[PDB]
Formats: sequence, C-alpha cells, structure tokens
Amino acid sequence: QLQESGGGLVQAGGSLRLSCAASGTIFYYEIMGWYRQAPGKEREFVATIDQGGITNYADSVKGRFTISRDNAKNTVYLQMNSLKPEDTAVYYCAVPDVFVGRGWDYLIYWGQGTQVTV
Amino acid sequence: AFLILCLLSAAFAPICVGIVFLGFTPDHHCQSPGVAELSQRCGWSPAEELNYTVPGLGPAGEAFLGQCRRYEVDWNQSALSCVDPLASLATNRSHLPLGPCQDGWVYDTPGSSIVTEFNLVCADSWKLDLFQSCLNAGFLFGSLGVGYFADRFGRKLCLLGTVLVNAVSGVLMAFSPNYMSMLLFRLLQGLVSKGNWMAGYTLITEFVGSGSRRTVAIMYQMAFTVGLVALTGLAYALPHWRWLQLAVSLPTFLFLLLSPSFADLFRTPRLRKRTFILMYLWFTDSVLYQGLILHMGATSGNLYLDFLYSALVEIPGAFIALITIDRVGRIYPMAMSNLLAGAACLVMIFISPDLHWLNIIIMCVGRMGITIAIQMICLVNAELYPTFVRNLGVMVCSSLCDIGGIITPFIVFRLREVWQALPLILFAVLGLLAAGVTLLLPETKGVA
Repeated sequence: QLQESGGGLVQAGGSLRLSCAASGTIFYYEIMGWYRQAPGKEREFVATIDQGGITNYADSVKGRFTISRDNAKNTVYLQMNSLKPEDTAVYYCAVPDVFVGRGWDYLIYWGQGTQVTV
Repeated sequence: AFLILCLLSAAFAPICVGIVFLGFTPDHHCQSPGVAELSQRCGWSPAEELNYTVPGLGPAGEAFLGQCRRYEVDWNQSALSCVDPLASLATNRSHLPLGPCQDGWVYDTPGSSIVTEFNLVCADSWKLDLFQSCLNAGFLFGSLGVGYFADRFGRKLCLLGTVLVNAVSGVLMAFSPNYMSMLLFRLLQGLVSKGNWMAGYTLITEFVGSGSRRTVAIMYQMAFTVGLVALTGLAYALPHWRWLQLAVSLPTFLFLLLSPSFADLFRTPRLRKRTFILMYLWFTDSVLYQGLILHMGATSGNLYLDFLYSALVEIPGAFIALITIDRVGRIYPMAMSNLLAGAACLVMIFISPDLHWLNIIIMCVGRMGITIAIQMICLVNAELYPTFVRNLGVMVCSSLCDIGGIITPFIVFRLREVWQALPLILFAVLGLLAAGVTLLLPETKGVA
C-alpha cells in the first residue's frame, strides 16, 4: 500500500521535501523509486534507490535532487531544492520491474501521486 | 591493507585447483623382468621397444588390455631373431595367454606424482576420486562448524589458529609416508582453508562499505585470476610434487610471521517463486564450473598453455557484466550466457579430429559464458535482498553446492570407462535446462 505525502505551493524557488510510505514487505525485498507525470507530456524518470544504496538520477536533474532511505519509520524521502518554473507536475511513488524491459519503464504498483506547483 | 587480502585470495586457489598438477596420471605400461638384458644386447631403438612386446589396443580397449596385461613368454631363453620374436614362436599372437602385472609398472615422465608414487592405476584407478571427495567433505563439515568457534572466542583469534593449522598441515602432507595420512591431512587442510577463507571474506565485507561493493568484488575476482595464473609458472620449474607442495605451503607461514527474517520468504506467493529459481541456477552453475575445469584438466594435450589461456580469457567477463548493467534488463544476459554453455558442449562432442586451434577457442568461449552468468546472480542478490545476507548466504549456498561437489568427481571420473563423451551430454542438458527456467522470472500483468 503505497501512500504519498507532502507538496504545497512555493512562490518562486525554494526547497521542500516529499515522503513515500510502504507496508513492510515492499520496503525490505525490492526496489522503490519516484516518477513524474508532467501533464501535457508523457511519463518521466527522476530517481531510484535499492537495498545496497546505489542511486541513479536523470540527466536533466543531476546535481539537484537527493534521495535518502530510512529504516525505522519504513519511509523513503526525496529532497529537491533550487526549483524552476518548468518543474510542476504530480509525482508517483512506484515499484519498477527489473527483470523485463530496461529496468525502470515497467511498473506493477502506484499510489495516484500528489500535486505540487511552483 | 589490501595486500594481505589479495595474497590470501591468491593462495586459496592452489588448494582447490592443484589436483591438475599434483596427480596427472602419465602414460604407463606393464613391466616384464628380464627384457632389459635382451633389449640392450641387440639394441635397435629406445622408443620402439613397446611396439614388439607391450600389448596395444589402438582402436579401443587399451585401458585394461595394454596397460594391465603382459605376455607370459620366457624372454630369458636365447631363442629370438630380435626383430619379431613373437612371430617366430607362433604366427598367431591372439591365442597367447595373458595375465596380471605381478611386478609393477614403468612410467614415462621426468617428474613425479601421487599416481606414480603409489602405483595408483589399473584396478586402483577409483582411488584418485577420494582425493577430491575428502576435500569436499571437509568443505561441507567446516561451514557448519567454524561459526561456533567465532562466537566462542572471537573473530581475531580464530584467523591466526586457522592459518597456523593450514600452514602446518601443508608441510606435514608434503612429508607424508603413506596414503591414509595424506587423506587425513587433506581433510584437515580443506576444513581449515574454508574456515579461514570464510572468516577473511566476512571481515573484508565488514570493513568495506556497500558503495564500492561492486569494485571490491571485481578486485577479488581479478586477484583470484592472477593468483591462478602464477601457479602455472611455479609448476614449470618444480616438476616434483613434494617441491611444489613445499613451495605452495611456504608463503602462508612466511607472511604469517518487524524485522527481516528467513520465515518471511516462504509465505508470500511472489517471493516464494524467486528464491527457488535462484538456488537452482546457483547450484547448476556451481556444478558445471568444476565439471568443466576437471574435464579440461583430465584430457588436455597442452596443460600449461591451455590453463594460461583460460585464466586470461576469464577476465573480460566481469567487465562485460559490469558494463551491461544500465543498458538492458537482467534476463537477457542470463539466458544468453546459459545458452552459450550448452552449444559449446554439443559442438565439442562432434569435433572431427583436427588441431588444437578450435578446442582452445571453444573452451575459452564456454569459460567466458559461464563466468558471465555467475556475476549476474551475485549482482541480483546484492541488489534485491535485505540487510541480512552474509551469514545465510555463506551457509545455505555453501552447503547446497558442497553436496553436489562431493558427488561430482565420482560421476566425472567413473563415467568415462564406458564412453568418453557421456559427461558432456549431462553438461549440455543441464545448461539447456538452466536457460529455460529464467524465462519464468518476469512477473505477469506488468504494463508500462
């Protein structure tokens, strides 16, 4: 049961945090990640994280986004700062499929996301 | 720092791989007393002597016809033409009586080996498999026992004791007078070797973080490869097995002086279908690797060059596996690598008599294909499985592979007495069946 929280309305730039919550079995046995919808466009990729700790980032957002993993509250966090007017969309917390496709394009879970505007 | 770990990883390989060089079963034939005087009297050639006396079975059957039978002819009597003495006595040599080798055998080698030392051939040929069976039994027993010592005393104290016992056992085996002592020393050496290697790897994994886990794993693989390459050089200048054993054993003593539980993986129908396949693939690859290594070591016509070439070709597989991580999925490389290890066996079965140029290429291709498949399993294990890995992995996987490794030498060595190619069909079937199970890994109802 993926459930997202956070996301308000910044005037012009700033920093804010997004949080995703898991059940307890999804947390400890597979890979989580964050996607973007970009209304008026197609789906997008922003970050992943796995059990070991190796992280990947999109080319257009390298050096600006930071993802951290908790272990006591069973939640995963996303940190973003120095926003731009083009960064406005709804963010989906999804579990990708590793064995088929490319590794981050096939999904089996989602949580309907939440909306944040800049 | 890393020098001690690299030295330990390099020195672990000879313990597991030295069966190729320690016992190499050179060509032998039966010994008949009294023929030396007759041969030296009317000397004609030192290499064509066996063409007139020693029994031969070129087409086939030479295992128990030309290497375990002798002609009971009174060579002492001076009634021969020194050209075809058997023809003079009778025009038909097929009806002459045979018998066993009552005196012994003479071998054709400048060095020495265990087989040559203990006359371990003919009806005793099954005795060589005990050499690997005892080591693998020690590997099985050590894994379930070394964990108790670490908790009882500590991680630091156990390493010195295991290293000292291994160093003493190597020299004592090098100074063994009979066969039983050699087997006991082999068992002890295998047990302590697995124990200290496990302890060292656990300590190294504790010291190093998971950020460079891939890098340190690749460094360990290359350390194993370079340690295995240097073993070929040492055996070139030390033909005798006692000297080689002493030289291998010396450097060790030289440098010496709401929680994740295992019960959660078997109740969810999704996770229960993945772990079984992972164990099956690991067991299959572990069996085939040792099977092909022993098969190459038991029939190579050029041991040193083939060993060196295979060890060299083993290196780019890790680089390819690391490169192909972020470009494609994880079932395509696994399936391709598993399929590459079967067709090689089918081709090797049907190779017409030719030179060695094709054989080395095909063996290198098979070795690279096997090497690529093992790394992917380790990467997936590290990627998808929770914090508790080390203990359960090094226990369950080791105990799963050890039972297969106990039985592998008997099947490999004892199935060549009726047909020379039977283990190749087994390897081909295992490889082809291992590739058809990875296609069930993807989860259904997955839509982008």
